[PDB]
Amino acid sequence: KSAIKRVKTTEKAEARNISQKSAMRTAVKNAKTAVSNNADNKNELVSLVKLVDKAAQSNLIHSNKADRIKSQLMTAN
Amino acid sequence: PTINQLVRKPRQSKIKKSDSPALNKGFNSKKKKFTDLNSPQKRGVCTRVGTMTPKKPNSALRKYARVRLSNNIEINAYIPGIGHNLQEHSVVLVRGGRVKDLPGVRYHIVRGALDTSGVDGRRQGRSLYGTKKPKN
Amino acid sequence: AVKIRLTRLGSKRNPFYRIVVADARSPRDGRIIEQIGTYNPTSANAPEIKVDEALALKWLNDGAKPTDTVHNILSKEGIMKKF
Amino acid sequence: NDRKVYVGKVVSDKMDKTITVLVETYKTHKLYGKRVKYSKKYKTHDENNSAKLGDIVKIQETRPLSATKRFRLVEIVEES
Amino acid sequence: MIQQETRLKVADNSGAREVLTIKVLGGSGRKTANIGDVIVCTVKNATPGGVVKKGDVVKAVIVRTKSGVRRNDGSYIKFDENACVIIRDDKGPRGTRIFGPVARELREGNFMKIVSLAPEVL
RNA sequence: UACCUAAUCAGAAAGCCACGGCUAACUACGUGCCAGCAGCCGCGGUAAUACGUAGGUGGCAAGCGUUAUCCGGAAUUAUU
RNA sequence: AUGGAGAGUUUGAUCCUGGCUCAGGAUGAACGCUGGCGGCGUGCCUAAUACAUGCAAGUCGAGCGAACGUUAGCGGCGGACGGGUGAGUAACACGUGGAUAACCUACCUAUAAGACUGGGAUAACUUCGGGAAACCGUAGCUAAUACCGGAUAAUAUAGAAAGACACUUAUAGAUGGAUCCGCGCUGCAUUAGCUAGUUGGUAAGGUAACGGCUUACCAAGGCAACGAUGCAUAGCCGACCUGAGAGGGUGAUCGGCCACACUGGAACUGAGACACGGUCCAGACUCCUACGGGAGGCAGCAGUAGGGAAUCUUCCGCAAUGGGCGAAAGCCUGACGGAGCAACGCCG
RNA sequence: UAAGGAACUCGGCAAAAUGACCCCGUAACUUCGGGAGAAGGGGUGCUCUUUAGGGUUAACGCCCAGAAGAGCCGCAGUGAA
Repeated sequence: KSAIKRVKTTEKAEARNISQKSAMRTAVKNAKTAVSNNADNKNELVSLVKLVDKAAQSNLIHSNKADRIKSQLMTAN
Repeated sequence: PTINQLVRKPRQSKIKKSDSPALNKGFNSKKKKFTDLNSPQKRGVCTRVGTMTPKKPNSALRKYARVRLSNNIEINAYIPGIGHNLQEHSVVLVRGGRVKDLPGVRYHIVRGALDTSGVDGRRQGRSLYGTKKPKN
Repeated sequence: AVKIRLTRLGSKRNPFYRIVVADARSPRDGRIIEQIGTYNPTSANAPEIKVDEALALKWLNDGAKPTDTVHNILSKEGIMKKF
Repeated sequence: NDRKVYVGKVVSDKMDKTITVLVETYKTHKLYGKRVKYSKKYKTHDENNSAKLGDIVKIQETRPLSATKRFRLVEIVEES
Repeated sequence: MIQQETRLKVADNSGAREVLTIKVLGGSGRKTANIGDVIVCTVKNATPGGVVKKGDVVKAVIVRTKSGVRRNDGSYIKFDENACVIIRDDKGPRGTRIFGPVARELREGNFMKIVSLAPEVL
C-alpha cells in the first residue's frame, strides 16, 4: 500500500524518467574539460560557499562520486 | 608414460543385499527413474492363481497367486491362512513379511484391504487375518 | 526510531526479552547497536533488572526512547536529571 | 595499528621485481587427533635483498598493489 | 491445388508435424481440392508425445495454400505454403491452438471452432 | 469448570496375546498331513489342552495383535 | 571404570573361529479394533500433487482548492516485509574468529544551521470527440514544512520550504553489506590422473578492495594425491539416543541465516531485489469472448482434484504481542490470537 | 512452364540435380594400405586504405594477393563455356 523508497528501492529509484539524471551528467561532463581548458567554473576554491550555501541551497548529484570532486573543490582556497 | 598409483586399499564395508524386495520402490513416469520414498508397503493387482502341489518340508498341495504391485513390479505373492478372496482384478495390500523355506513364492499377502475380508470361521485371532464380528 | 527493543529470543511461547538499543525497521531479532544487559520478569528470583547500559549513555542524545512501551522497566535506569 | 611479521622462505623467483614467499600454518584433526602442517603462499615486492632456495626473508604487512603479492618487504632473515 | 501424394504442414498442437494426402472427399472423380475442403491423410512426422502418433489415418481441413482462392468481389489471397488442421468428426479441432493466419472461407464451411482460435482471419 | 476428601445420584479396567514350550502360562470335548497352529521350535497320516470352541492360566497396563525405522542381542575390516 | 557380552548352527554329545534365523527397548506412524474424562503438543510424514476462491495493508495539511482535526487528492510513505513450501550452493553458501595497507559504511537523529538566495508551476478543479469493456482523441490549468547552484568553513596547507503556545553543509547518536584463513564435503579396481596466464610479472578502470579482469608478455609433460580435475548432490547450525565408560551417532524440532517465486532473458528517476500478485521480450498455459483480448500464486490463508498399512476447519477476534501508515486522534493487519481437531501420549 | 513432386512404369528408362578452385570438418569397418573427394558446412565481384609474402627487384617502386580494415553496385559475383 505504502510506496517503498527507504528500504529495497535499488530498482524502485531506477524506474522513471532519467532526463534530469542525464541533464546532470551533461553538467558534470566538463569535470576534466574545464580543468584542461582552465575554466572559471572551478575558480575561487574558498567556496568551491559550497558548504554554507550550495549543498542545501541547490544540489542534485551523486554521493561518493561527488565527494571525490567535493574534496579538491571547496577546500583549495 | 606417467600413470603411477599412490592411495592404497582402505577398509571398505562388507557387501549386503536389502531384504524384502517390494518396499522402497517408485518408478517415475516424467523421469522414468526409481524414485525411492522409503515405503514399507505398496499396492497390488491380483491377476493369477498358483498351485504349488509338490515341494519338500510341506507334504501338502500349496499355491502362489503371482500379484503385480505398483512401480511395474511382479513378485510371486501368496495369501497365508484360509482366506479365499473371490474378487479378481482388485488391489490387495502386500503383507509385510516373506515366506520360510518355500522355493517359488518369496512374499505374503495381507488379508482384506479393499478386497474379500475373509471368513468368520476363526475367532481366536480378533486382530489380523481380516477378523471382525466381535462375539458380543 | 532507535529505542530499546526487547530481543524476543529463546524457546517457543516463552521468548527471553533483552532490552537493547535496536531500530524500529528491525523488530524482534534485528540489530542491537547498544545492548543493555537483559530484563528478567520471571518474578521468582532476586536478580531481575540486570540491564548494563553503561555504553548506552551516548545512545541517549540522538535517537533513544521506549520500543516495547517499558516505562517502569526504564524507571529503574534513572540516567536523566543532569541535562 | 601497524604491520605483521610474515617471515618465511622464498622458493620461486620471477623477474620485474616479483617473487613468492612460503609461510607456515599448524593443523590438527578435531575428530581424530593426528598433527599435520601446511604452508601458505604470498608474493613480496623485493629488489635484490630477497634471494631464493635458502635466503630467508622477514616480510611485513603493507599495501598489496600486485596480482598475488599481499605484503612487501626486502628485509631478509638469512642468505643462502 | 492439393491432390494425391501432397505433403502439408500441420498448423496446430495435436502432435503431428507433417501429413500426406491419401484421398480428396467430395465426389467420384475429384482430382484436386482448395481451402475449406476435407481430405484423408496419414501422419509422416510427429513430435514426442501428443495424441496423434506416426502412421495414423486421420481427417484434416486445408486452411492455407500456395495457390490462393478468388473472392466474388474480384479479390485474391495467396499464402507462402500449404497447411491444414486435424479435425474430428463434427468439424472440431483435435488440438487446442492454431499457428499462422487462416482464410476467411472457413466461416462458410461452419468451422466457427477453428475460426475462433486462429490468431488472424483474412 | 486442576489437584479436588462436597454435594455423597450410582456414572464401570476391560482386554488381547504365549500356554508342550522356548519364556513368568490348561482343562475337558471337536478335530485327526482335511483345516488350524505356525519368530524359535514345530505340532497335522488318531489318542497335535500347540489345533477350534467353552472353564481357564502368565504378563502388563483403559485397550490390544500388526507393518517399515537405532541400539540388548555379540564386536561382526577387529578400533579395545 | 555406577563398571557390555543368550543359544542353536556341524558326528550320536562335541569344544574352538565364523555369521546371523532367533530372550529387548525404541517405532514424527498408521493399523483389524473392546480406543470411560481430560491440561498439553504434532499433524498432504503418502505430495515444490493440478487449480474456482474468500485474498498483500492503508493513509495523511504544524505545509495547500468539496457540499461541509484533515474532507477536497497530490506529497511522507512495507508490495522484496510479515509469509509459503525447502528440488536449488557437496560448499564462507551456511556452521563457525580475529579482522580488513581487500574495506565501503547509503542509512537511520541530535547539534552547528538562520530560514537566505533564480523561480515558473504541479493532482484535484477538470474546455473535455468518441469508443460494449479491448483506447485514443479535446485540453487550460491550481497548490503543498512536494520543489531550484555559484561566489564566504570539511583531505588547502583552485545555511530553508517553515513547527506551537519545521529546519540544512558539518558531523555525531547511529548503522547494512564484501572480505583473509582456522573448522564441517562420496567413492570409483567392474574408470586410476588434471590444470596450460596450470605457475608467479607490472602497467587502459572502478566497484566493499589488490587486482592472472583485460592490460605487454609469459614454460617442460608440467601440475597435482591434498583425486585439484570428473561425480555425490544437500538447505547449514544450535540438537536427541547412545558402550557402563573406550567406542558411536550428529536433526524432528524451534529460531537465525541460504533459497525459491509458470519458464527463461534484457533493461528501467526517488535511500540497501530481480518483484509472493511492476516492466518489456519470447515460450505453452488459464479462460470468457463485440475480433479484440485478458493472462498464472493455489510459492499468504482455507478448500475442489492426488493416493496416503501412514494426518488439522473454505470457524470467530485483533484480548493482547506487534510494527507500517500516520502533531495527537485517526488508522492498518488469513502477522498474530481464540473455537473445530485423533488414543496424538494423556495416568490418574 | 502455374499447384503438386514418382501418383508414371516390368523398372526413376529418359530428363533434371551435383561439378572448378579455397577453408573448416569427416562414421561403421579393415588384410592397417584403405574406406575418403566419406558425409556435412562455409567462401569468391569492384574501389580505397593499411603492412607486408617468393620476388623482376634496394623496395614494402610497378606487378603478381599475403593478411587487415573501410567502402560501392545488382534479382544474381568460378555472373558465359
